Amino acid sequence: MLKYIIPTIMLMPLTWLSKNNMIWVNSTAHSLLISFTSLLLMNQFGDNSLNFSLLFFSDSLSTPLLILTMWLLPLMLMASQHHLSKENLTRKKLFITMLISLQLFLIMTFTAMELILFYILFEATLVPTLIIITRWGNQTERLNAGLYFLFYTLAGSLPLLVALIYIQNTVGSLNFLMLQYWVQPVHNSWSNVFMWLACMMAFMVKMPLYGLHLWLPKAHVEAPIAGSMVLAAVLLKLGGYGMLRITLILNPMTDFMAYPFIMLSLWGMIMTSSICLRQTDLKSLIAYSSVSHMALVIVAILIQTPWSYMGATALMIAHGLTSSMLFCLANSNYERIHSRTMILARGLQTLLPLMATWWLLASLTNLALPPTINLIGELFVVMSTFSWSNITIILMGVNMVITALYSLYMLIMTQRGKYTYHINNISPSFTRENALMSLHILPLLLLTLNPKIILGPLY
Amino acid sequence: ARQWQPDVEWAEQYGGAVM
Amino acid sequence: RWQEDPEPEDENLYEKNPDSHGYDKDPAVDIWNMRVVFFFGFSIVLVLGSTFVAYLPDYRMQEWARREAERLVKYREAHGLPIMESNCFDPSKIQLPE
Amino acid sequence: VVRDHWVHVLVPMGFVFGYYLDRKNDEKLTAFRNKSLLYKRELKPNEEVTWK
Amino acid sequence: DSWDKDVYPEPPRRTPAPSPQTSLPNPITYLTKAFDLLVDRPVTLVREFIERQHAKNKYYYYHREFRRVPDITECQEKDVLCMFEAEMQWRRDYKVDQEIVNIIQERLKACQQREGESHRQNCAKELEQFTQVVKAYQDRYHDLGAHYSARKCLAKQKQRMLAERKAAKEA
Amino acid sequence: MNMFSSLSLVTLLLLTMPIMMMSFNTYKPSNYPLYVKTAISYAFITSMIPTMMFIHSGQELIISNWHWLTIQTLKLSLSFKMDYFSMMFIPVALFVTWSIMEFSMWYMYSDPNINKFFKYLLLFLITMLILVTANNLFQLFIGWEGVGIMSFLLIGWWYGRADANTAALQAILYNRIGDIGFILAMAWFLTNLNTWDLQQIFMLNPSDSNMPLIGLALAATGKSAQFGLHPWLPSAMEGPTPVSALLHSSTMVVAGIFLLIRFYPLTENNKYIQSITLCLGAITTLFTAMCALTQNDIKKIIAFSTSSQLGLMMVTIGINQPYLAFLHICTHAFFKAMLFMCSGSIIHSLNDEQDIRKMGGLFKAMPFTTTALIVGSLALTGMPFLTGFYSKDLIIEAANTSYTNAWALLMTLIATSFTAIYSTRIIFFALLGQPRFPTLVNINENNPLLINSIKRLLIGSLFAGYIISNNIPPTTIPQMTMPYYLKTTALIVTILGFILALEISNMTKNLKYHYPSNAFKFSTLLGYFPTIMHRLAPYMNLSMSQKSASSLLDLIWLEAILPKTISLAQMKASTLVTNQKGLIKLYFLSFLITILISMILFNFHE
Amino acid sequence: AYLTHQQKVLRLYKRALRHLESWCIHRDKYRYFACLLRARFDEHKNEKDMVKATQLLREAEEEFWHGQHPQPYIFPESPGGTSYERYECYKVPEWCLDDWHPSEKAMYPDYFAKREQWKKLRRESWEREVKQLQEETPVGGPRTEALPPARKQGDLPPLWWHIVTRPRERPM
Ligand SMILES: CCCCCCCCCCCCO[C@@H]1O[C@H](CO)[C@@H](O[C@H]2O[C@H](CO)[C@@H](O)[C@H](O)[C@H]2O)[C@H](O)[C@H]1O
Ligand SMILES: CCCCCCCCCCCCO[C@@H]1O[C@H](CO)[C@@H](O[C@H]2O[C@H](CO)[C@@H](O)[C@H](O)[C@H]2O)[C@H](O)[C@H]1O
Ligand SMILES: CCCCCCCCCCCCO[C@@H]1O[C@H](CO)[C@@H](O[C@H]2O[C@H](CO)[C@@H](O)[C@H](O)[C@H]2O)[C@H](O)[C@H]1O
Ligand SMILES: CCCCCCCCCCCCO[C@@H]1O[C@H](CO)[C@@H](O[C@H]2O[C@H](CO)[C@@H](O)[C@H](O)[C@H]2O)[C@H](O)[C@H]1O
Ligand SMILES: CCCCCCCCCCCCO[C@@H]1O[C@H](CO)[C@@H](O[C@H]2O[C@H](CO)[C@@H](O)[C@H](O)[C@H]2O)[C@H](O)[C@H]1O
Ligand SMILES: CCCCCCCCCCCCO[C@@H]1O[C@H](CO)[C@@H](O[C@H]2O[C@H](CO)[C@@H](O)[C@H](O)[C@H]2O)[C@H](O)[C@H]1O
Repeated sequence: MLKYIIPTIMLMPLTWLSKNNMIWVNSTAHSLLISFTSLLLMNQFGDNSLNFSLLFFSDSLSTPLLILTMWLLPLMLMASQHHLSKENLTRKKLFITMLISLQLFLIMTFTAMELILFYILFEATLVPTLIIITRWGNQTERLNAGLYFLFYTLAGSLPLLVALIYIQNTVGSLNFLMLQYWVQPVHNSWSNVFMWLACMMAFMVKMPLYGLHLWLPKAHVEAPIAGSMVLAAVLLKLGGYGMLRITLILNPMTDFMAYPFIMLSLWGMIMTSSICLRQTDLKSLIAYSSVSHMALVIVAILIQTPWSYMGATALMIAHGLTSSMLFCLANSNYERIHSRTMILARGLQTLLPLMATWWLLASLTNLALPPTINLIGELFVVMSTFSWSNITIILMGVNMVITALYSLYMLIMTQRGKYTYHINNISPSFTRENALMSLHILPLLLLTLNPKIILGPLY
Repeated sequence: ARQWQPDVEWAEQYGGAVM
Repeated sequence: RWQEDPEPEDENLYEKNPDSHGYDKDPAVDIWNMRVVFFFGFSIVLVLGSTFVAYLPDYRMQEWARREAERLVKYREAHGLPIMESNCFDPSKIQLPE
Repeated sequence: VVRDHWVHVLVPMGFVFGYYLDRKNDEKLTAFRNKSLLYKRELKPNEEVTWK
Repeated sequence: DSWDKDVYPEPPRRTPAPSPQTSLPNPITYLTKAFDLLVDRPVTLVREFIERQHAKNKYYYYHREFRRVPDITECQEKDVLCMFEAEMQWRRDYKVDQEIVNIIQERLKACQQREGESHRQNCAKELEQFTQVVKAYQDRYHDLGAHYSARKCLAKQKQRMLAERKAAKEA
Repeated sequence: MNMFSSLSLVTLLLLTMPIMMMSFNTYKPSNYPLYVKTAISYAFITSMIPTMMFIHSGQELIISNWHWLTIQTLKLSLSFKMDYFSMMFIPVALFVTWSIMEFSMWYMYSDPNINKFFKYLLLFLITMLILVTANNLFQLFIGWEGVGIMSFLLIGWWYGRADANTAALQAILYNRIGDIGFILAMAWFLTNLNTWDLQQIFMLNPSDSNMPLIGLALAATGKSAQFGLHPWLPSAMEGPTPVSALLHSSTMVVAGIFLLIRFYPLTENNKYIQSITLCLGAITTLFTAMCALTQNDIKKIIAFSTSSQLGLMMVTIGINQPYLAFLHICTHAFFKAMLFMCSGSIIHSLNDEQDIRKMGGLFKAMPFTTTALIVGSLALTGMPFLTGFYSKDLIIEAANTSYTNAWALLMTLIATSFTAIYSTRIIFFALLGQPRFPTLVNINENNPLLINSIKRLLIGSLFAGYIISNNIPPTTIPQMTMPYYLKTTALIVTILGFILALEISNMTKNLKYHYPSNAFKFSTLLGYFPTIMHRLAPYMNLSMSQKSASSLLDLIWLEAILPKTISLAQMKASTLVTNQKGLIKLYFLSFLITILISMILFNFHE
Repeated sequence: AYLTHQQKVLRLYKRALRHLESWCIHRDKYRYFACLLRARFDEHKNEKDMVKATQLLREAEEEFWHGQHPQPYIFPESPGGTSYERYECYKVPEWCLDDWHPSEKAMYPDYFAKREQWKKLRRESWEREVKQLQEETPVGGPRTEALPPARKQGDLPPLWWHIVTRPRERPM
């Protein structure tokens, strides 16, 4: 992985040694070049994962997440450089450094072969993320949002640290390849019930699981746009990726420990979808949309079927691009009217016709219009949960209906109707804003032509 | 608007003898 | 109260630069920023990357598995053997308990 | 080398350097080169190692 | 021809010879002649040109041959080096068996379309063959879960072998 | 097979080129609508060649040209089934779309976004053809939801209108509720039969097919707007009249019936499903026709007519007559599209007036629109040997000679009489009597685009039914022996409706004032279903979203029982620890206590 | 209700005639019944007792509710009509033209020359318009939404821009 780790680090010298007026051009261009080379990770085999060294390996699960992560860095740079224009030069370079360091921790997190190396990097992403939210957020509440984000995560992570170290003691290793062959079954006992909880609660909080999700709408509403992009696109998927790996050693206890969390997700997804119908804040609506989508991922990981794992892998990638696009779309409105109130600026399709096309495409992927990968992921999950229990189609069906209602409600309220009279600073969409939107939707729609590369190890 | 920063009311939360 | 700077007005990048791409205030930097985003983003990553992905060699050996299965079905049907046996492992190599 | 374009070699060199280091790691993991049951064979007349 | 007629069998074709019972000209006859003249001939020549260039640059590719290694039954407990090879072999065979079921399914579906309204009686062999192979595939691989392995497959077989033994004991 | 397969694909590839030229800015933006209209005309020609080949020898084939994705033992390929149902529907849909597009060129002339309008109409058709030719359930689902989204964008064409946005969203709501059954059918078929391809489903022929077929019936209920999920189709009248013509004759609303037709190998063996669909169609055909008797919006009457006719097709499915239902789909497309286009001609000439109470005296003022309107009405009411007689008449005689629910048969017959009554209403009020429109007369139906587009559908409404019935192969045993009174039931109840409808219409002229009956209000207000359900369901769900889901749980209880309680406890403990006197005497006195309890209670000294 | 008694009766009369028209449809039949309905209003036209007059209004409204047409006629462009707000998607505020690219403005040199005069006329008049509203408004703010006319020559009626420059009812 050094062909990706090292050039990612070299982005830091590049940013700091760039001319004062070229920090965005240089960092954006060279982070796109790194994104290009990440496609070499798709040298995947039918039987064996791609194991580079004792430290790093890349299978079909981590490969698409790595490519999503490295694609997101250039997009985040494009999305931030407007609202950071008045920033002090050094504080602009420190902002970019926080994003580069986040990418560094992320690509190492997704390829760590040892679970305790995964834990440290998994935890290391907190610091740059927290600093972005609290230093470069705009509102007073960004400070409270930082604390909720920090302490929700740590409340779960610290038990996970104890469980992993206990697992290394008893099994002798935490290398994920070794665990595949040395895994022993988990037999019922209160001791194992809490080993199971410690291994899964840290990841449940990151997804987040319904009930434990309150940190997420706070963080999104306060984060800067680049922070919201990485939060929704990648950092949520650290929970999913971690769960997909650790469940290997939790069998067969996962048979009955899953029930309380499937119930929370199946019911929680209807509850958070319905919350979206009455949200007044556009960013908060998108945040609650992520909770509903990630509920499906939690259910799919817990029912442990080949179809559900394929569906979860596609959902994580599809959600990553769609939710990131939606936050970017809402941000472009915010940079004009400087409010997140959804009902404030209406009828924008009249004033920004092409940006209204992006709003349409983003909404269609969010409601999972076939054959988007949003629909492929969501459909595969629904097929597998139906076999788990037929009655789940009722809850899946209702969520699909409510998901369409709030997706098109967001489209209709902001883009259609009459424009707000007194709002007269809706300038024409910039090239930067249109290119940012297209760099989200075009790769998302292109992946429909070749969806096998985002279906994960069980394809 | 512009980014919020602590004002005097906020700063006085940390000027007392105790929190 | 205190001695504080008032909230500055909103700068419309189009006023000074009607051809602004929204990247930079400097028109020359603004053009270069647009060029690298479009060339490296669309012309390279999206166009070449899409072409690279389309021609990936037998991603995860799905084609070989189909060719191999054809070989086995041809052989087994000719020799009268079952297309597929219920037992994955030879039962002579297994020692049941009891 | 120019006064405007020397910073543009850092990331490309980092990739080349990382690529080089990645291949050196494979030199430490040859304990089973031409020894696995699946791929073990005889060397060709000029070959010295099945892979390097 | 292009594929193997044994793996993908097609029953011999039987086409009734035209028996026009009307004086009128048949529109399909002339459109067919136009299609051959206007579409088939130019498309055929363009292909023959391309087939000439390929014949001047003939090169080959091969179907990989995988030697057989000891399966998971012969591996000592927690011996990763032997487990790894048996595990990888079992994974390769799992993919191949998936495509075997696809081939048998493809035969079944081709028969259903080919036979039309008579498919119910004329695709009994294909249905029977499909039913048997799906039973074998289900026995090998069904209910193993996302984290399937050669070990879980073996444990499932042993459990099945035990049940068959006990019923045989009842006989 | 070379010509058959090549030609049936260019038909589909042809329709996409205007889409490709559009989104790739290689076209000639001058007269894009005529370009899109020309492409549809040529695609009709190319689709006739495969249809003739099927008519000749019954040639059918499946084309699986591209392998898209393999999920273990489920291979998904882009597949196109060119069978009986695809070869007849495609030329009919293109023929009607050819007229509608030519009609739209005149109707939408002043629309500034006419180029986008024709692009959406073309996508609307493309997604319908994907639906009709889909050979597996996933590819079919692409077309299923494509027409739904295209319908949403066209109903809400005038997006500054709040009522058009409500109608557009309402169509999605009702069709998504239907889509629960579609997903259910997919899940059952994958689980129990390990396939989504229509071939394997029919070869395996499941016996316990109650669950998958209920899912398909639920999906058909939403798409075809049967009772329970019906209100959205009349509300879909918000869209421009060309949308209504295409939405109701082809594209969307027929997909529901088509789905059930495609699965007749399963339904023909499940009597339980037949009983449900028959009752479902019978209430639908009766209720919607009952609502049309008192509607005054000319488009809402025709909208309710379509729901009534769709209910009839659902009845035909319910009596195990899938091919008659298909024939009615084809014949209905002709005169229903014409009726909508004729109403558009009237609405345009009367400066966007759609209330029949404000028309009249147009019989002579608009002669060609009047001829088409009368032909369309007679075709709809099964006049002998017009296009509507060859499907509808056979359906009724099969209905009363079958082993059927007696109530559904009686409901179906009464609705057939209601069809004549509301058809009489449109003619009597729009065309007869004295004019009731404003004084500045601008009636003008002399545009050749308007005349030609209606002229082509008028010929179809006269002969298309005769032509088709004489060319399709026979796939059943038509029932031709029956009592004289069962033979002529369709004709007589239609005539009686005409007579009664005429008497009712004449009473409006008398100088009498009557208070409305509860029955009159019930019909006018659509059985209060939209009034009650479109206030009660939105209110309860939306109120629960804010009050309980958000505030009570997310902003209160999920906060209280964890972060707010934990942080308060820590704040309390901090105060106990740190609130000290700073007195040497007290600290050392506590050292003595610590030492004593250390020895006495915990025996730390042992 | 801020409507006087006279306004309520006149409003009820109009609303009753329109619903009567929906019932009758035919113009001759409507004319016959509209005259009988008018005769009923003329019957109590001179009722000088407010208590009785108000009581007559209550019963009249009660009768209208029972007899109202469930689906009355609505003018197409009237609230609730089939063309209400049909053209809002085409109405674009005039301030959108300040953002036009110069190459777009160069296509209409004469239109944008005139537009500048209006914008010039708007700046010059604004100060006097604010002043006029300051001098005519009593302490405690206005009590009605009525606005004054201009009182001098060269003055424009205060708050005129968004009435004068509002989009055409059939813009595109
Ligand atoms: C979000 C929170 C989710 C909470 C999920 C709760 C799951 C509850 C699991 C309960 C079952 C625990 O597992 C159970 O533990 C006891 C440990 O004493 C084991 O039993 C053991 O202790 C019991 C004493 O109670 C003895 O009677 C028994 O002889 C001994 O073997 C059981 O063999 C095992 O079946
Ligand atoms: C394989 C790796 C490839 C890496 C590719 C990286 C692409 C980066 C593209 C940026 C190119 C910009 O190159 C640019 O050239 C000119 C001339 O030397 C420099 O100097 C220029 O500064 C300003 C721009 O603000 C100009 O108005 C001025 O005319 C010129 O002096 C710029 O400072 C430099 O930024
Ligand atoms: C995978 C695709 C395979 C086939 C590709 C074939 C490419 C051939 C491109 C031809 C031009 C297509 O693009 C478009 O075609 C039509 C008709 O031809 C032209 O349109 C012209 O004819 C039509 C109808 O006769 C008129 O509506 C239009 O006013 C006129 O300009 C457009 O000016 C041209 O921009
Ligand atoms: C399958 C297709 C079936 C098509 C059936 C077509 C309609 C069948 C004929 C229906 C009745 C014909 O019409 C019959 O004769 C005359 C019409 O001149 C009507 O006579 C009426 O005409 C005038 C019209 O101004 C009325 O004001 C008057 O009250 C009344 O005398 C009769 O009330 C009616 O009974
Ligand atoms: C879900 C299981 C794990 C959960 C672990 C969560 C631990 C707690 C993390 C957040 C700690 C924040 O600690 C503190 O919380 C309170 C409210 O909660 C905030 O205070 C805010 O709410 C309180 C009460 O609602 C008000 O009195 C106060 O005026 C307001 O500012 C503080 O600004 C914050 O500093
Ligand atoms: C599963 C274990 C999870 C462990 C998580 C880590 C716990 C960290 C605890 C930090 C506690 C200190 O946080 C403290 O909380 C109280 C909330 O009562 C806040 O206090 C706030 O609410 C109280 C009452 O609601 C007000 O009187 C006060 O004016 C207001 O500031 C403090 O401003 C904050 O400083």
